Amino acid sequence: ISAINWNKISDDKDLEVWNRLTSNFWLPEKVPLSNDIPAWQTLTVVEQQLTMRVFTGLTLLDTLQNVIGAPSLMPDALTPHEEAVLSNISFMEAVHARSYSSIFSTLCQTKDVDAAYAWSEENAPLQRKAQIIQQHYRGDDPLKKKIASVFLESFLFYSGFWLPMYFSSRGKLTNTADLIRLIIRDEAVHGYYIGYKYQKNMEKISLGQREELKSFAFDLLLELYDNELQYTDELYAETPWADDVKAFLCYNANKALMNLGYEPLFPAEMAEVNPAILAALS
Amino acid sequence: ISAINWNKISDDKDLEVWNRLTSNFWLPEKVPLSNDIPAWQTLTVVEQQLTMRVFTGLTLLDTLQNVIGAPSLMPDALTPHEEAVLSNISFMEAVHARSYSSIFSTLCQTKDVDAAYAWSEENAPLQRKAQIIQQHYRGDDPLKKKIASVFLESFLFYSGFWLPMYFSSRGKLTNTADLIRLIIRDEAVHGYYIGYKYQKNMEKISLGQREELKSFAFDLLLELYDNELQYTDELYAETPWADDVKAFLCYNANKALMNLGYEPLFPAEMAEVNPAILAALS
Amino acid sequence: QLVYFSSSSENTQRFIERLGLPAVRIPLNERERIQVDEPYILIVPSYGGGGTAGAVPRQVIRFLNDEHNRALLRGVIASGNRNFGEAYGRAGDVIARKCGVPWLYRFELMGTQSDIENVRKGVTEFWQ
Amino acid sequence: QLVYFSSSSENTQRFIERLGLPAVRIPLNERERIQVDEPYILIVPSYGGGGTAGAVPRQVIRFLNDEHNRALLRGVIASGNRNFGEAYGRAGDVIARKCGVPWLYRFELMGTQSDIENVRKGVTEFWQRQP
Ligand SMILES: Cc1cc2nc3c(=O)[nH]c(=O)nc-3n(C[C@H](O)[C@H](O)[C@H](O)COP(=O)(O)O)c2cc1C
Ligand SMILES: Cc1cc2nc3c(=O)[nH]c(=O)nc-3n(C[C@H](O)[C@H](O)[C@H](O)COP(=O)(O)O)c2cc1C
Ligand SMILES: [Mn+2]
Ligand SMILES: [Mn+2]
Ligand SMILES: [Mn+2]
Ligand SMILES: [Mn+2]
Repeated sequence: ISAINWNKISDDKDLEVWNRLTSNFWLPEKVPLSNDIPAWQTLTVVEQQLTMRVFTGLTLLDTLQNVIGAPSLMPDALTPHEEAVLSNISFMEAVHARSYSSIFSTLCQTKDVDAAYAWSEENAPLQRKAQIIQQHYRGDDPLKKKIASVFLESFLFYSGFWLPMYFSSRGKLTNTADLIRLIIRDEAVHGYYIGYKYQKNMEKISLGQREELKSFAFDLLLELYDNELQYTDELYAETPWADDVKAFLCYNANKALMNLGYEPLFPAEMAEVNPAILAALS
Repeated sequence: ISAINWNKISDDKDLEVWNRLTSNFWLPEKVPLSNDIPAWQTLTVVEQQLTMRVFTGLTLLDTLQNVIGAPSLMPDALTPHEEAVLSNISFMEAVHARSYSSIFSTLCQTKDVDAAYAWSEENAPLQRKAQIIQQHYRGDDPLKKKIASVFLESFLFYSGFWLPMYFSSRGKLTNTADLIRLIIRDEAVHGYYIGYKYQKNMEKISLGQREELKSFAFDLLLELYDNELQYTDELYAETPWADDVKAFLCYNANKALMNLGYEPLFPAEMAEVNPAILAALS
Repeated sequence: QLVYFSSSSENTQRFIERLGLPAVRIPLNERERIQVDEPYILIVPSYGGGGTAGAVPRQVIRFLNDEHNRALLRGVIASGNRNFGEAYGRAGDVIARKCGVPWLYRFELMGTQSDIENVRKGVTEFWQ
Repeated sequence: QLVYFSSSSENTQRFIERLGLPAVRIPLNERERIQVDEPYILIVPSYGGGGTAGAVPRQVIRFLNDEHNRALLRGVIASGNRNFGEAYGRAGDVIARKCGVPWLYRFELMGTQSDIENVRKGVTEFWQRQP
């Protein structure tokens, strides 16, 4: 092992991303979540149940990102600085996961939280998604790991992220929304960086191997997409919001593809997002 | 993979240490290192060379901690919360290593820095120390990894940490000293938690195995100690300071032992630190 | 005409390639510089802040504080990511105010077919 | 007599063991509370800040703000780690200022042999100068 030297950067992007991610450090304690309690009370039982089921699902997936996802990328690092950035990314996945417990602690009743956790264990789409992603992380193909990671958090998570953005547009749970925006800001950069490194890795494989991987990426995408539509149906069952969530998924799927250097797949008509949701993002 | 729940803590220490470590987050950019330039310019060439050799040595070892050390503990975690804490620890080792480059960039000449890295590469005691520690991290005994980790950073690092504390006692390199105190504050908690977990792990094994680990630990301590006296001799050879460095080493060795649940071994005579160095800590 | 910058990640480059309109790239290499002779719209990504804090890349600053180049600027399009919130497309905003030219459009990453279509239409109508 | 607190990590417990003097432990379980009958020195580790944000463990706060126990407090010894800088042994400073008793000693982790000898001598002499 050789001493890392941050004054001998091989790829400028490593330093750029190191600096962006570390200077954006946050903890859920920094968000005044207790100011959401009155808003939480005004939500219907069905909305409350939805919120807890959404966040227990995200907890599983952020735990996967912390324990297996980010570490699985470390042996495939091109530079020592990338390895260091991946250490940050992994730790921030633990922060993301922890933050959902922060929401539960502040706003929710233990028994209901535990029921939402139980519902998540039993939900077939959620578990299939975790299984598919984990399978690629445990595989022997470094490039497929990067594809899976970008798909999970620049695309799949947005079935969950839709909800706090919706509440934000209605002026409800604005603090939980601010918390989620911090996570989304991290994940935008994670997806960018991992997708960037994906494209760097691809430069060193044959043209034929690239076309093969392109086909795989769109296959995996559509498999995960089909699964996420079902997850969305079951999550948003007692609301009229499913179609809107699905449009938001297509919009995010397109960005995840762009992170990897591929052109958007879903046409404007499938990816037309409620302007108030977009405004909630920015 | 199970979804992590921070509202179902199995061991309160996991949450205490998570809180302490994350609430203590820092980056080298937060310390005004550039304000040490006047002080640096007043140092003798001997002192400057020594400073650079100290930090290149620490850089190597903090890199080892990030890339191999902390991750090597992850599969042996007793709780999911410990896994998450270990992710923070790994990231902060990256921050520790990075911060030495921050020092070099701010204060030093590139040619001199590169010569110090070369000196470290060719320094036998340093390389022997790095070899011994990573041998244990690559072994199949989880308990010996924890011993080695505690000995490295609650003990061996202090041959290096002595120097900024000394400079601090004289009113020189005070900002660099401030930065080192942030590292030291982290390592105090790292050593405490890893040593705590070591003792938790030992509750599960036979008396015979506990006595074997005790004998191994004290023999490892003495092996590493004797090697460190040689490193100290070579590092501080152009100064009158070796004896004070060594006393500070014995003082910290006692703390490392106590982190593991063992009584201090070094008598008062050997661990009598100059009050000004102790004052530099607190 | 169009002037643009794209970093080593090439998102803005891919937008330009798919736009299909003639355009000149501000060199990635910071030591190289370019000049333009006719009026242009500038397309720039946002980068607040991986160690510089500024949302405008250094290469674009060096391009803009050439008097000849600055005088021929007429409008700015910004790329970035909505997930940056209030900072989405911030580079266009900074340039818009500093130079006193309109901030014309905002798009994400390499741009959708809608973005390509919108810019194509916007550019033609602007110069007329 | 001596009263002490030690968390589940038991560094302060290990100190009390080696000290060799009779002592009572403030229960680890926050719901359990104890009453003392005689004058005592309190020995407590510093914990700013993980499970409370504050320097003094909740159990010790609970023990002290029972004025029966507080009235019998005669001095405080704090443990911790020098590497915490200005916060080293903070619990002792906080308890001393709040309760109006002297901060007698400050040690690290399970204590050195010197700490044991110093505290043995210090305590014996303290009760000699006590009513
Ligand atoms: C370190 C960093 C900081 C960024 N900051 C912003 C920002 O503040 N606002 C924004 O809209 N996009 C931001 N982005 C997103 C980029 O502008 C976006 O990915 C763009 O497509 C990059 O274009 P390029 O590949 O041609 O350089 C940031 C990206 C990085 C890597
Ligand atoms: C979360 C946490 C915070 C701590 N804060 C301080 C502190 O502020 N000052 C100090 O001297 N020691 C501090 N310590 C060190 C402990 O006081 C020290 O390890 C002590 O020996 C623990 O005693 P115990 O095992 O009996 O509970 C802290 C330890 C932890 C785990
Ligand atoms: Mn995440
Ligand atoms: Mn991520
Ligand atoms: Mn370290
Ligand atoms: Mn450490």
